[PDB]
Amino acid sequence: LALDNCTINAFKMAIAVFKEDSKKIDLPIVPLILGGDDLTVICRGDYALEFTREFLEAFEGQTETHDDIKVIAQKAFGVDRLSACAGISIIKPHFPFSVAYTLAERLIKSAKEVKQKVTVTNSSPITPFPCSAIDFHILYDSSGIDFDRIREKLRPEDNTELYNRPYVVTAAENLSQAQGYEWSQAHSLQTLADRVSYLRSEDGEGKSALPSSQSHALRTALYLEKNEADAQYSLISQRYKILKNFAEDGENKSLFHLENGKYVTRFLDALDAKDFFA
Amino acid sequence: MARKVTTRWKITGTLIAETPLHIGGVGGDADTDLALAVNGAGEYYVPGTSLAGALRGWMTQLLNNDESQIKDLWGDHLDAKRGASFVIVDDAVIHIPNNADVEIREGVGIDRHFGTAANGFKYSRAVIPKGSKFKLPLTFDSQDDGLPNALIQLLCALEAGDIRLGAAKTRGLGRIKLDDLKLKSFALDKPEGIFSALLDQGKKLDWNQLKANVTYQSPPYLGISITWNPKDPVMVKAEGDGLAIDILPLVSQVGSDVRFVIPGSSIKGILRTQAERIIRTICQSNGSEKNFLEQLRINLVNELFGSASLSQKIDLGKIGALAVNDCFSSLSMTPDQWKAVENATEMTGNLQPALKQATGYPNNISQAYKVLQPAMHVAVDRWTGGAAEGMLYSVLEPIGVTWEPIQVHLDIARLKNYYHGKEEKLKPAIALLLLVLRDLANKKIPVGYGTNRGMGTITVSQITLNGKALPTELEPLNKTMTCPNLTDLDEAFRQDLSTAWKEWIADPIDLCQQ
Amino acid sequence: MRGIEITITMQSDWHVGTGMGRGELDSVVQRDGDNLPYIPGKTLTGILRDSCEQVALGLDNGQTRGLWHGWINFIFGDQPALAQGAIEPEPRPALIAIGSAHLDPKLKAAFQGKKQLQEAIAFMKPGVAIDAITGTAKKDFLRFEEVVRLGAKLTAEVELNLPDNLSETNKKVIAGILASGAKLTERLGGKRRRGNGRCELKFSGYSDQQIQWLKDNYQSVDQPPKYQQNKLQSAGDNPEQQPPWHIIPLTIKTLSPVVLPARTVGNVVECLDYIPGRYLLGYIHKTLGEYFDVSQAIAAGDLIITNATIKIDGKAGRATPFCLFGEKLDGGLGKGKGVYNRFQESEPDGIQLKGERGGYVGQFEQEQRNLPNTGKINSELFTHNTIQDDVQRPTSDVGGVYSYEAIIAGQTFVAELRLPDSLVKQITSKNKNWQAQLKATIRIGQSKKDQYGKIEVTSGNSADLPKPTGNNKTLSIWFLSDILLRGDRLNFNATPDDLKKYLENALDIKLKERSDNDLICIALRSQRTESWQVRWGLPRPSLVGWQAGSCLIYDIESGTVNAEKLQELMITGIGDRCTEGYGQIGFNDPLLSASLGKLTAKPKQSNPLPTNHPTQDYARLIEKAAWREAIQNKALALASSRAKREEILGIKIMGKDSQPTMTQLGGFRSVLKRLHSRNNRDIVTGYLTALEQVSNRKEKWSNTSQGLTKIRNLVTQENLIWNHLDIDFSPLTITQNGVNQLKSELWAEAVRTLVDAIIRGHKRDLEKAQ
Repeated sequence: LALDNCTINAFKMAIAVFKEDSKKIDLPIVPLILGGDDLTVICRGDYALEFTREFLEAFEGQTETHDDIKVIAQKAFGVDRLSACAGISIIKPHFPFSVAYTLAERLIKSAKEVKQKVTVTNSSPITPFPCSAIDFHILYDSSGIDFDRIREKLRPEDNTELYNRPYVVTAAENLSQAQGYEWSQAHSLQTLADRVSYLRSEDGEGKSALPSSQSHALRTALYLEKNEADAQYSLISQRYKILKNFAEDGENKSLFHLENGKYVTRFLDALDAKDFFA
Repeated sequence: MARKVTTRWKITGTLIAETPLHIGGVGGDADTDLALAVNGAGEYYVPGTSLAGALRGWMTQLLNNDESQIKDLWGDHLDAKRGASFVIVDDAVIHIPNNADVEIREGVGIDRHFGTAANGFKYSRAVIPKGSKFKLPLTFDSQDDGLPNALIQLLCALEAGDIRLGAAKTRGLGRIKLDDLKLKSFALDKPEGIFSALLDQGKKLDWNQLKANVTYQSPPYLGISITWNPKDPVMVKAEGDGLAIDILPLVSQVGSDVRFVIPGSSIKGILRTQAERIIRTICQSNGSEKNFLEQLRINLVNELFGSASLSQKIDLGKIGALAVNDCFSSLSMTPDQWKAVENATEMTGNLQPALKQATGYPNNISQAYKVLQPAMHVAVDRWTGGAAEGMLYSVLEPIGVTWEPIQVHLDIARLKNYYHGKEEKLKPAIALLLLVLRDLANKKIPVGYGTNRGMGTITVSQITLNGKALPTELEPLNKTMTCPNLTDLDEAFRQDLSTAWKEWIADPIDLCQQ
Repeated sequence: MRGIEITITMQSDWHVGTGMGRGELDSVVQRDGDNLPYIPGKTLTGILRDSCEQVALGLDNGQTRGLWHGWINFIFGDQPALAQGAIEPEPRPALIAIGSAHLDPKLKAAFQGKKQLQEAIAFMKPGVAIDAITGTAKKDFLRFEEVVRLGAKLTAEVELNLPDNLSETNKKVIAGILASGAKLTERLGGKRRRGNGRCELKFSGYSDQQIQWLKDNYQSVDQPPKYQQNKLQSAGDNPEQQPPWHIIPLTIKTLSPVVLPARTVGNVVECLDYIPGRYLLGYIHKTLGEYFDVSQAIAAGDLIITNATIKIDGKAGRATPFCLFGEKLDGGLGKGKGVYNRFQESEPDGIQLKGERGGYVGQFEQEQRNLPNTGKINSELFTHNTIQDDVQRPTSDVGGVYSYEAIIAGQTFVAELRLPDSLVKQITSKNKNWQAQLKATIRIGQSKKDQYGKIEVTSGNSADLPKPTGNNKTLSIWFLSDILLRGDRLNFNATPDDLKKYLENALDIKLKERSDNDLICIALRSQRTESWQVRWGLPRPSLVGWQAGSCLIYDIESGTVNAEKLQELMITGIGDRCTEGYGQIGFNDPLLSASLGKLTAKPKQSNPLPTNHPTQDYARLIEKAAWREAIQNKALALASSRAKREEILGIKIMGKDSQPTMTQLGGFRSVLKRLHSRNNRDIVTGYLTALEQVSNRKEKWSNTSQGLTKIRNLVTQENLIWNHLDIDFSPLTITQNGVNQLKSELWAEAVRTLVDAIIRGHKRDLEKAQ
């Protein structure tokens, strides 16, 4: 019962994100499941990330407030909070919702991998640390319609992944003791929201701090060999200084960093999610 | 059914660039920052969209924004009854003429305090040379009989050459004119028509009949024609130094030939400079502390000459209602003749044949040098006298080049929008413009290069003012003036403007704010 | 009738929308399975039909209904979506089927592996709205649009299947109309009304003479002949079925996308990931009905055609057993680890598992040391619209958008045609080469006349009959295809004890369910199927059953399981409707029998165009565009290094200063813009010698690295610009001798690009030091 109450309350808090539609009769969201462990809603697509983030943040906070949770969560994990994962499918209005929800199940199943990547210190049995996570995808018409085909299309070089997912949503302080904290920070959702924010910034005549044409060249480069993509970044970042913020090597010369022996980057997501924050 | 066309009209002919043209791409075949649009084969071309919107823009002025008429020709995605455009505008490749290629204009900003090139405000616009041709690419589908009367007006406006196209429309460029207009008709509602379209290429129609059916309804505008000559030599500097001669006049292609040119941007710029100076003088405002951009943005000149698009939590940017044409020399040369001057190496030698040729006096050097006269200059070291080491340089002064009358073109209609229809509030901006012209006729405004160094001072012999569809209170503008003090304009009219001017001086509000 | 071709030449830059943008692009074009631009057949028919209807207007004197609209409905089929009321006549299919127009096959092949060329075929076009008041660019209406370079020459197959009874007169009518539509068509794709997509469209073998015959005759025509279905004709010849069963493997390759309706739901169709055996029966008729009464054999059950599943391990792939469970986090066949056959294995301690459901598993054997290989089918959701033909846009009244899942090209499948010796004797005695004749290309699926449905069919050699392992302790069952059973009142139902009764009766044994508490006996899921009687223009009754991959196991309670009876049921299939592919089943398979928890999965150029090839002129445009951008990039890379500027031109920074002064570079830069063509090296060499003669100006270039000589070399040595830039042009060229043709072409621009980049890049480093 307490979990249902937390779910409903956090929803009331999160729907505040639909700020631009707040002038008119009904907010562009429809709850379909709203209790137990589960939230399932349809909403306006470009809002969904910010809406879902605020839900997860509010949900974790809310869970700490209940004694009906505290004594169980504290013994189960050593923290006042529980946590939740989410999967977000973003689709055109005519896209069959059955297919879109099917993908959302696969996406959340990916996001739940934080259970494996982040663990209670000296836990025995090894047990997941409480940490909310997101996975999402935007189903552009050529991007396929099943998770494996989607991710496959984003692995152009066998050693390279153009995505970097799942995104950790819980704030660093609430993870700061956990084993894998440093991994959780690399995968922190904040890193992407920052970088998209940069692309939405403008220069004084009102034009975005990176032009669209340059962005297209960067996406093209990601499908090339690593050395070519690393070159292309250098060329363009020498002109548009903001890209210094986007480098991931820590050497300010690659959009990529090495990860589990693969090369991955969050940068592509900042291109494709460029519009999708409320 | 597929759209029940009664009569298809093919409407075609030659469009000619009456001024240079620029349509921006995203990267283009030019090396410049501001680079021309090109088709997928890299050819210079007019994008159908850009031309179509140009035509539709002019139609909006004619119909006074009556969208319920516009949308039944040009279509609308919103209205359930409308949808697709009935006018169709194909792409047209530009045929730059024989032996001719894309020109590059130079562009520069002049710091209004120091009178010198403002840091970073330099640019180099590529342009299609005047006289390039491209096909009028229109098709029209009529669901009812005849030809829409407003569409007839549009074709007359193209024959008048009243519609501007592409970029830089206020500042030298973009004017086009239609020739060779042929209409082909196809009675697609009936068998002879459809087979004629498939096989017999339509019924010819004469244009003259339909032109007689309508009076050309030109929108409110004021033409300003300035008749002038160089008093001291006048030139804009060519964007690169020669070998024999260091400083050369700029030339542009004009159809077959090259001619000397003063770009409209230069005439616009010097006029804007004197306009700004007068305004700030009356207000005792300052620009010494503002950056260059803040110097540009002052009252009345903002409305006349325009301001950059700059979104502010509202847009301060609006197109300049005043436009200026490129001005060309009455003299012309073949392209190779001028290349013989540019490629000359010895001022005593091969230069002299080339100048005798180029001036068209191959027999008589003295007549050549009464037209184009090379000259030497030196910097004298204050201790030694004689030339300071390396400071020897030379100019090809166009002392005798005759020039055509400058055309300044003022969009009264566009100002009326900026003043929300309060036609009385036109008076101060008109008054300022007459002051600008009064100073110009008084030789106070130099033009071109070298203005402090014995060049650029011009005589004005005649200003012709030609208002069409003016508001009646401005009718006395229709006049020709030869007094520099404009006393050929009626004293009562000048007194009226002087009253409205003094009334605005007393409270110099942002008049374009209602 | 096959081998008529449409040819298309694009004469202005052209755009076929995905109906969406991507990222920084607001519009992006549809690309085929080879990532090149192409024109979808659904667009092509739609445009061509529209022009034909213009002709019909011109001949019906503008009557929106009439004799000639009759002909268009005859040629291009009726639109039963838009006609409404009590329309009695059946909707007629089109006579004309049109593929997608692709690029020339050789040009397409040339792009293989050359990613940067595959991009250069398109380019970005801007767009903007102007505020009518302020006369400036209306912000947040700035638009960037992908368009495809003009000059592309594309072609598509057309097939006509005119009725064999059609009058010779009417053939010239149809040729007349179709020829007229090609002639009258002028544009296709996006922003037609603003000059994109202007094209010429022609049919091979139709010319003005075809239009001339219409123009001379059209008043004499009539309404088209009424449509007739192509009925079956039984004959009763079939010799009664006798063993052995021969088994002919048929390989199917998807040459185009294929749409295979799993479940229709409003304006969208979901697709299967296998080919139902029912689709092939028309092909069976069209290739074997001369040899035996196919229809009698089906009714007798003397024929079975299996489903086509994806080919794995050289053989038909098998739907993943629902007895397999993966570790919810770390395992399953998708992760190549942690897969437990819950018929044999306990759940691991603590870890919750999830049952497997999708996908296909290859071969397995009594000890493979590895999990079976996993197959997957690539699929994409294609999108289409309907234009409301008068307002000439989509509307909700005309139904707007619709979309199909499709299996993409290059996927490959296997099915078995199973025939008794009785029919094989008849076929072989009439034709020993019949298995060679099975090689054909056919159209199957939804929308099969358009871009969808082209598949190759190809016989292998005869397979061996399957040989199930008998086991007198336990019977175990794998549903290789969906199983349909009647309930005891002939209704469809799904109750597993019906199947218990069925199998034990058919095998003449008795069965008992596996009773163990931690080994699951049964893992089934229901199945329900939409289908249509194309023979009759009505849906088929909703089939209900168990979906493929359902599995269950039993202990044998009494009797003996005959190995020969097992083999028979595996060949014939059980339950209802086996002939069209249902009911396929496997007994005692080692995969259901083995325990797998310890195992893991195993570890897992191009050629030039001939110079004379017609599209070589088009390829030349792509080459130049790709080279230009590569040159601009690599020049800017080299400008980024303060050592490289010194290497190439000798410019460098020393303290506050630049050598030479910026003005000296600017002077040279102003001259270099006259270097339009290689013969202009005169001008640049002329300048430098005139510079070098003036000692004070010569020494201005002292403290450079030899700069005046370096410039002279770069301007004169044809090789040296390319030596500096050092670009492997091989991935950026496809024309024979293209490299030398383009180097000699672009040389003048390469010089201008490099020097300009160096001077600009040098200025930035001067500002840091200044």
